[PDB]
Amino acid sequence: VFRRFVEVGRVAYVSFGPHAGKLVAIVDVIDQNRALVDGPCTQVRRQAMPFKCMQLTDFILKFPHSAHQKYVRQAWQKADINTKWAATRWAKKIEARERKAKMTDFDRFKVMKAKKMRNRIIKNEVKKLQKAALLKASP
Amino acid sequence: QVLVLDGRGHLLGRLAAIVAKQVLLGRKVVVVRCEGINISGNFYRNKLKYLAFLRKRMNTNPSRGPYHFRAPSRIFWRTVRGMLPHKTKRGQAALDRLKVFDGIPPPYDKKKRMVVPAALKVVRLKPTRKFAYLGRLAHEVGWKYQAVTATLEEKRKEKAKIHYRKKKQLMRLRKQAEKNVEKKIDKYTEVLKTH
Amino acid sequence: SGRLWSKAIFAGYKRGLRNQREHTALLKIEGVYARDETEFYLGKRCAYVYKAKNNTVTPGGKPNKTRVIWGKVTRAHGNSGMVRAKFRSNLPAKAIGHRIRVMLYPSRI
Amino acid sequence: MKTILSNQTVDIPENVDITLKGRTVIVKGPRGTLRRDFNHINVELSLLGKKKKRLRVDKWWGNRKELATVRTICSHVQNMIKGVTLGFRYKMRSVYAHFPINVVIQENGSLVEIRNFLGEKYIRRVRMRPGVACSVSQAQKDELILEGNDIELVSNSAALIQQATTVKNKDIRKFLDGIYVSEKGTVQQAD
RNA sequence: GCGGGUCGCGCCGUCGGGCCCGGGGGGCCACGCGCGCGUCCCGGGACGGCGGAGCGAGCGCACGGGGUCGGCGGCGACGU
RNA sequence: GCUGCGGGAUGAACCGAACGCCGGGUUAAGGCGCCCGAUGCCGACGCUCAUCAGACCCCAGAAAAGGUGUUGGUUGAUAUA
RNA sequence: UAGCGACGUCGCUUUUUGAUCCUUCGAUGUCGGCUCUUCCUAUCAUUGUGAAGCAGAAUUCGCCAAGCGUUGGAUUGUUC
RNA sequence: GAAGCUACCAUCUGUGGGAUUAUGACUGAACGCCUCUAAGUCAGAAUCCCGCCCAGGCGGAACGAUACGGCAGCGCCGCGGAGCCUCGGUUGGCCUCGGAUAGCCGGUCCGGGGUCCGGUGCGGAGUGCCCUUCGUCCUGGGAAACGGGGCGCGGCCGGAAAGGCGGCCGCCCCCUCGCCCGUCACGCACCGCACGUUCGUGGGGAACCUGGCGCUAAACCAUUCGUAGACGACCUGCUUC
Ligand SMILES: [Mg+2]
Ligand SMILES: [Mg+2]
Ligand SMILES: [Mg+2]
Ligand SMILES: [Mg+2]
Ligand SMILES: [Mg+2]
Ligand SMILES: [Mg+2]
Ligand SMILES: [Mg+2]
Ligand SMILES: [Mg+2]
Ligand SMILES: [Mg+2]
Ligand SMILES: [Mg+2]
Ligand SMILES: [Mg+2]
Ligand SMILES: [Mg+2]
Ligand SMILES: [Mg+2]
Ligand SMILES: [Mg+2]
Ligand SMILES: [Mg+2]
Repeated sequence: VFRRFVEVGRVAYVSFGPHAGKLVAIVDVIDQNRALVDGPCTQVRRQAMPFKCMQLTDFILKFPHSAHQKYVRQAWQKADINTKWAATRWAKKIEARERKAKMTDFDRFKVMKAKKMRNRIIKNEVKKLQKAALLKASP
Repeated sequence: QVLVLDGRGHLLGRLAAIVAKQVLLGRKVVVVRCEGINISGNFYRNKLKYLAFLRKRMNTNPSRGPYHFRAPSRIFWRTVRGMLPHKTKRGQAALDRLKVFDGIPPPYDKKKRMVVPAALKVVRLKPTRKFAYLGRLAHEVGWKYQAVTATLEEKRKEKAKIHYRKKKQLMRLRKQAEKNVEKKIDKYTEVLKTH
Repeated sequence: SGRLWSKAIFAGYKRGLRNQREHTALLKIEGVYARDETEFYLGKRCAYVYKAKNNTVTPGGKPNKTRVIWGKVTRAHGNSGMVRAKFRSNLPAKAIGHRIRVMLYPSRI
Repeated sequence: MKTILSNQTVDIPENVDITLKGRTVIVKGPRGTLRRDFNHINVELSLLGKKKKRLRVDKWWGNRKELATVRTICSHVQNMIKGVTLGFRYKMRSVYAHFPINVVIQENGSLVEIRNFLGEKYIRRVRMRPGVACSVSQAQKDELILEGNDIELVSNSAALIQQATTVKNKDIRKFLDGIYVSEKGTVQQAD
């Protein structure tokens, strides 16, 4: 319980606002509502964004208190947030939502025919497995 | 078509606002589990306001005049009456479209219940503020049917457990089928185009 | 085979608090719930389908009991994504809480 | 003023064990077990120490009344630990007037029956709580011992006794009679 | 020594004089070569008039042009 | 008075604004939980728990006084002697 | 400061009286009594309580509280 | 002075549960102590609500009888044909309880504990499934031993708060193109146009001809009665033993 919390040196997602879908990193908390965030390599500029505007993640960084953009970038490239962030399921969820937004009609036709084929095979296998379960439980 | 709404953990005014707005458009909405609709404030204040509402009555003839329902479904139906234009054949037709129930009826046992996030206690209220239960208020004043409704509610909860165990067993079986092989050829299309 | 029209619900007339203006009608169209979402539907054409016991019909094969007052989308309305529409004949006011088809022609796809 | 975290520290001895499935606290020791619910307060209850048993009661931002509330959890946890290690014993001397009071127990120490009650003929019956026992003390005149595990249950039973013995419709400065709480302590002493 | 006016020198400033006398890419609704009529300047540029000198003419068309037309196209009967 | 219209639920005097018949756009006074058109903005800051909460000039109710109920603020006084 | 409270001061009520004339002059029948129904509390008693200069009894001051009671008569046309 | 009305002028009866106000408390911080309170617990009354008692809603149940006669008339199942009225949608979702300072899933051990996952939820309503299938024929790859609809039969009741579809077993007239990938040729290609495709074998009302199974009444008036009555209304009798 309470595995995550804001911290000097924590990367955080941004859901709402003008920098949506862009990771920031908390430098210091100003007063209860807003934190001075910074982006070394995620194309977002050093500013102050609200906590309800951002979204907390799990990865931490070793930032000194109120360090430069240079030291933020060095700790970012030491921690390797980009490849390790691509290699998780959460970015795959966001990428799948973006691909559903970037579907087309021919892609939906292919998804629907593959959907029909997979659901027919799944229905036949569920029928076969419940038949085998009844045949196992009958003695 | 039909909008079967939960009442467990909702607020009276918020749920009445959303139901009274969505019933004028034509979507036939039914609020089920009306005894669990929470009301903000203190419970002594809520029963004091309801006692004042009972005190409001015509002195020359109490029958011809103010009617004061004690069942919580009819409390919510009066709450939606006081918001719809019920003296005209728009709000009158909307109240004809609206159905309300205490407990859960047997068709609504089978049909899936919706939950409105905009009317929830947790979303709208601070968690260190007091609250009340409309079924508790109704049992305290007038509505003598808590012991029957709670018994039938426990019965349908047992029915829901004995259905959910079978549903979870079938879900484990179909995920064993998905764990099995020779389905990935379509998954090469699907994972690229949003598995 | 298949529905080609989007679903919209006739909500009311253009009105203040006391008086109404029956020349412009309001449509709560499904899916749109935002000012930025009621942009694609600018220029669509609407149709209110109703019934009568006499016979004034389209040339679509056979005569039936179907009558339609035609019209089209004028502009947007509110932050909730409501659609104003001026029909060719004004609304019968029985259509409150009922459905008006929004067909996907002349818009800019 | 929206104060950042307040944490209360509880040491738990090796005689007893604590278990939490949430905000429910279950403390089991030598003298039975005792469990309570802290559902309506929303204060984090964490524990640490491999056979060291360090409980922490932590609350974030909150308000001033809620920073007042966070110490109440620590104090009731201390009360539950004392009740499960030692127990609670309330000794009530019957401060009696011209008419004495005949106190007996009926249902194995769960039904206190009071008689002669300042000359009032009405025999009085007080049913106690499930989890508290009653006795008449030895080597002492008209002392009533209430023994239990939960301080709220034992002290509510003592409050029911001292409010059932109440002078009515009189000057209660005169007629100083009733069963009042004389001593508050534990069952197992010297600890 | 502190103030008011003026004169003389230097430093600037996509400043102003179509800035000029003479030298070592872009834009301009800016044009009769023969030679000779006066003003200004250093054989050449501006102006009124004549020495050159607007020489030949409205031919067709598009007009973001004195408040739109199609030299655009469909569809239905004995009870609408 | 001699004066409609939009708000103030309802109104002679209030606030905008004055009236030939209409279409389009915009706005004032006012409002955007439902009646009842409009915040269904992933609105911002802080205060308030009221067993008689509070809710918009005229306007349809209230004082002197008191509160270790909470939130700021001023003047001071103690404390490793 | 149990109960009181001067000198001063802040409020509530229309159960008295006063002030105005806003409606009513082609009429709103003007006192009291009898009978009858409902409501309020600023509580006389009853139910549950707190405080006294409350020993008991009997009283006084307050709170939640209008559910139920709140007479028979001589006098006066009486309200009183 | 009978019957009947009537008298506190005769006689009988008038009934208990809950949440709580005032108040007194418990634990306990704020504020090392204290405290009835700030979150929580207790006792608590002619107050309040319900019980009991009255009339029962444009409120709903369960059950009986449902039209003889000599032609009749009327119900249930499955039928084909025509025609009048009324108004709305153009797939349906067959379901865990509960929390939000916490919760979901999988799983050895004795409903619980340990362990392993995922978690701005993907065992997700920013979702899942028959699904965008216009249809037919030939010819092949993958999947498929349940076949796939039922005028189908028989058993089980799943479910009682307002229930009618779903599941299993044994056969039946049959179907191995019930679905995705490829080849082939056609069906109105109605030549630019709308209300088109839907749960519809839509709701109820009056009749027309055919198959099977059946049904053979009850109110109201009249008359009588008094336990009732202004008139209506209410309770009653009517067999040939
Ligand atoms: Mg006394
Ligand atoms: Mg005049
Ligand atoms: Mg004038
Ligand atoms: Mg107005
Ligand atoms: Mg007003
Ligand atoms: Mg206009
Ligand atoms: Mg609106
Ligand atoms: Mg007034
Ligand atoms: Mg103050
Ligand atoms: Mg006057
Ligand atoms: Mg007068
Ligand atoms: Mg008269
Ligand atoms: Mg009169
Ligand atoms: Mg009374
Ligand atoms: Mg109290």
